Amino acid sequence: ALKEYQVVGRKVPTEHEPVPKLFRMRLFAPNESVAKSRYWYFLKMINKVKKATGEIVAINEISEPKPLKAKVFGIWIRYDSRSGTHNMYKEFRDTTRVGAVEAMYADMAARHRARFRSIRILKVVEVEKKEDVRRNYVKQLLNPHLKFPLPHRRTKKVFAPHRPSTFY
Amino acid sequence: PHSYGIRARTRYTFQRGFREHGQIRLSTYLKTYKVGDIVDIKVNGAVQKGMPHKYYHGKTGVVYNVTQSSVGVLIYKVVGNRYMEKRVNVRIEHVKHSKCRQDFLDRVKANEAKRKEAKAQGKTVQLRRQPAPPAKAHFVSTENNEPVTLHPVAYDTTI
Amino acid sequence: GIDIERHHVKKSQRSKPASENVYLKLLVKLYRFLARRTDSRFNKAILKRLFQSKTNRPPISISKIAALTSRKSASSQNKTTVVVGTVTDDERMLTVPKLSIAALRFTKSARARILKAGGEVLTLDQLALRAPTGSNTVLVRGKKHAREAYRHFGFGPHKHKAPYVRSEGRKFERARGRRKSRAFKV
Amino acid sequence: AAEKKSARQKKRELIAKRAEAYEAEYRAAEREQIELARKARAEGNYFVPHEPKLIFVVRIRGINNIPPKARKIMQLLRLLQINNGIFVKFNKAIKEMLQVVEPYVTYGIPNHKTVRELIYKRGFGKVNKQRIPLSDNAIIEAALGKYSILSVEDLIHEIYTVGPNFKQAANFLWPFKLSSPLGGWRERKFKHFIEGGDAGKRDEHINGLVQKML
Amino acid sequence: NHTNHNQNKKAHRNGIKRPQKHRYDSLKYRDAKFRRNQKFANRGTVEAIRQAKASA
RNA sequence: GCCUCGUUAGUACUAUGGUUGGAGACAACAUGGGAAUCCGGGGUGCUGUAGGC
RNA sequence: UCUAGUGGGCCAUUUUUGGUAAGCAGAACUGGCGAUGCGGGAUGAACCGAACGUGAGGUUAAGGUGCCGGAAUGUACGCUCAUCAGACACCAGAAAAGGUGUUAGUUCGAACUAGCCCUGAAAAUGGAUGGCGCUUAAGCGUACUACCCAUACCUCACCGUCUGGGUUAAGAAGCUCAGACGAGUAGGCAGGCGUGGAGGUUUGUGACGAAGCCUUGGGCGUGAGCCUGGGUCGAACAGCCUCUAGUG
RNA sequence: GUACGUGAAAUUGCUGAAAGGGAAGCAUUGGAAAUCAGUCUUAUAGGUCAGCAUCAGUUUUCGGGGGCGGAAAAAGAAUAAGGGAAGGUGGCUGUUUAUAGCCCUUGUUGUAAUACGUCCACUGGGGACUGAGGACUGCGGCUUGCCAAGGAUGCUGACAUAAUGGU
Repeated sequence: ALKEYQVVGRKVPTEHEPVPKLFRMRLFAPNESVAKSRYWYFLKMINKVKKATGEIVAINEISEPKPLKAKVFGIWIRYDSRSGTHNMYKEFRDTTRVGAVEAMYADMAARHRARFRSIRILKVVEVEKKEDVRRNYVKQLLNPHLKFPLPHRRTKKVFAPHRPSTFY
Repeated sequence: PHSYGIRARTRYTFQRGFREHGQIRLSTYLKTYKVGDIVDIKVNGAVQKGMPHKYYHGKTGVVYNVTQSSVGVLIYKVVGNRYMEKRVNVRIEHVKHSKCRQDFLDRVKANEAKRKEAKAQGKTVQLRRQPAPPAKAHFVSTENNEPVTLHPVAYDTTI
Repeated sequence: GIDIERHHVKKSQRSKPASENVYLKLLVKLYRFLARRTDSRFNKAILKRLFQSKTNRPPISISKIAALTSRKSASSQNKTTVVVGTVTDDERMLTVPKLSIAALRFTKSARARILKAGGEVLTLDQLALRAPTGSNTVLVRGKKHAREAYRHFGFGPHKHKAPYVRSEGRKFERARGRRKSRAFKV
Repeated sequence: AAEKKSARQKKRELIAKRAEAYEAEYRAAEREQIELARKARAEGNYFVPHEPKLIFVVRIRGINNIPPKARKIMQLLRLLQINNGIFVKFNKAIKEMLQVVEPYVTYGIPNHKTVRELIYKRGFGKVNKQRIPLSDNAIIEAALGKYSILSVEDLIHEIYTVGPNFKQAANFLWPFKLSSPLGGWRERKFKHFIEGGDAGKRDEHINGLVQKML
Repeated sequence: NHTNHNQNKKAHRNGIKRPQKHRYDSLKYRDAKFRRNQKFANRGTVEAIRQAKASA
């Protein structure tokens, strides 16, 4: 349900800073309210600007330019754990940045038991060259002659009359 | 168990400020207090005469009596389920005027003034303070202020 | 549920007299109509004072009515005086002026003295015809706090109230707490 | 005989003209904001929309286990019951008052439909300390007539645009006794809205909530 | 023995009620020299008002 | 040495919240408040009345 | 203003003292229990949700939807194989260190860092994720819709209280309109029900059956209680206004 | 019938009825059996239970048309250009559209569409519960009468029954 949001904001004008700098972030959140909340969260930790003394100057939703093209996205994240000392880089093959990020969130939760609060996404980039891909499974999907059997066939009306064929 | 002396647990309240010990400033004795004046009680440890109780340190009240070297202050003290009027005779060394009442008096003077010119011009004047309004719509120019894109920083080991 | 401060806050009023006097019930009926069907704040007051109890309707006297009606600055001399209660006599006044008084009850001495002096005595229903809206009326009250109980109410340390003593005298609550020679004075 | 109806007919026409002006004001303001946003986008600058002055506050927690400070504040907001709504001005005093009761109320920016549907379906007036439904314009005549509020649509305009008489109009409006939301709340109702809960400020999503509770 | 848990709740049941504020306070608590002065000034002021009313 | 401004720092800490994480210790997050030393820049009295040169 | 009861408290959050520890002793703020049901936690005084007049309909909270059990043997992506796995806060308890377990990550084949599982791990009637059972889960992590239902919320009907507006044309102690609300121990107050005796009253009931008694009969009231049909019986008894008390 | 007025409850025997797999009793809801009354019978109007219609109040569930907004969606299609490499097609493991194509950039069709967000005092169905009040007053709409506008009526049938309801 995520949506990529470009949020631009700045601290309120003051006598010491008549022309405050504008900071912009591309961050993924279910809605605009959370997107602004995370945006102030990152600025509050870096540039010394609070939501009380700052303001959101622009909010925009970024849609995927080519959602009908299969791509590979490499994501750097700062995973937070029981020890909290972890940097992860992962690669996911998908057609949209939002889809790749959502797949990343599910993957981190499933494998390392990471929540939305623990994970923060450092950067999402598109890998265009096959040789740049370092993940074996992604390269296996990049095999020119990819082909595999259909897995998990599984196919109310209880009490079927004949034994299922569950095959080809 | 407790000891219930008058100056018990007043070690830090009645202590003189750091590098503020010694002779008391002389301007304290040259201020005139009249009945109805608002005063803040702040006990000075140097003058041990006319001291109020440690409850009245930091309390604000209205002067009801003026004496040769002291001032009668009316404080309302919470006693169970009611307010009790407490009349403390405190020497002027422990008393100072409340800047809030001054500021109110200057605001009253300004409000009466604004009313005078308003009636002279035949217009109505806005005299009541308003809480901070919500921010107005305004433009923000990006000329020579191009937004810089920020990304969260990776973890580093710096002790 | 609802967050309400107080529940079923009954008013401290009386909707009808505790008296069973049929004539008082008749006066209540008349003045309930007058208060309900007129904008006379006087009639509302008379209805309220008819509901009131005996201790809330203390006596008033001929002299006190004379004093309150013969003030210098006030020109309320000929106006009809209204009391919801009795009008006792004051024998200390040797000569009674001419007064027109309407009240619930008059003592025999007070009524005789008024009529002999040349005034008139009215009932509340009669004043409901002379001055139905209470125009040109001086509505007065007796000193409610003149009862013996108010000598004692609020008794305590340094309240200067009367104690409940079985006998006023020297051996009766005068020593410990009543003089500085015996410990302390309260 | 007919003088009263003649005056009443032109009174009704005046109400129509004022409501027509109010609708034009809403449309003009909405279009004006859109054009300003478009021109700022086209020229590369940023135009910030005005911060909401009107807020709609809905109580979400029951009447049990509440601290004394929050309990007093919701008493001052007249949110004495779960699923109760009020219109409120947004300023410095109010913002800090709502900050205290963040876990117990949810507030956001109401749009024109939210205000209008609330005042029509669930519009009740405080007439002689009684909760009288706004079934006729004469009821508002007798209560806010001296404030130049003559009709339900005038009352909506006062609430929506926050006119000089917002306090009297808001206090006249008995707090809205909304129903439970159709479709349910989120899974955990008593988190913050940012955390996937439903308390606290939810910006324009108070409209989606109000549509459910009506 | 001893606790303060319920006492604040018991205190606010009937509010923390303030004492009644009257226009004039007692000239007790005041300086005796000041108090007797104010008698004489008030006595003369009463006389002055009455004489002025009588002559006007 | 002292007095201010910035760095420290939205750091330390803290009010409210969760059927949050963790065996605990404790930690993160959501809505708010928000320091101190170190360090660096600037400064080394101002002023009232009465007079004298 | 007058007076009752109370003057044994206990639990939870956070802060904290004495203590090897404690379902330990002692405090501070707030909320609960005591005095309080109801939905959920299998069950439980204070946990979570929500506070309660009698009902109809709708919608929800906390919690849940394989069966017991109302509600998807739902959708998406993963992890896990356990020779006595795991299964939802409070909570019914576990550790350092480990693994030719496995899935991932970080850095120069190697060291690691992280999840799940296993080892560490060790009791006495037969036995407890609540039970059955469950393994591309009906386990664990995360997202997403649909659905289930509290006395909570919403509309409505009725009951009572309180509150406000009318009523000289209507046992005016009457009539009429409207809104809000409804937990309760100790305790308070109001209005009623029932018992014995007294004054008044009812052209009162009664040997053609009073009172009393029994009753798989009938009616009234929220209730205390009242009325009545049938049977049994044999000499007295009741309604209304008031008085009284050895009155339940 | 002196074991004597009335003759209660505990407890007991007989008869009839029903229930009973390691308690019983109790509350809610209905079945079954037993039992019973109101009601009607009458004076156009009225008894019991039903079905539909048109309304009103409350709510639920499917569908359609339209406006506005966003990068005035992103894409895409068709059609013109430039450039590019491949996980390399034809041509011979290697190359750059050929006997397959893809990607990047730009124009035209385009003021494209769809999705999403949002609003309509736009609209079409299906289901359920409810009918309080009782001459007239009002606010409205229509055109004086009418009306979905200050709370249900209309048209019918069955049974008049132990049917509904009570125990």
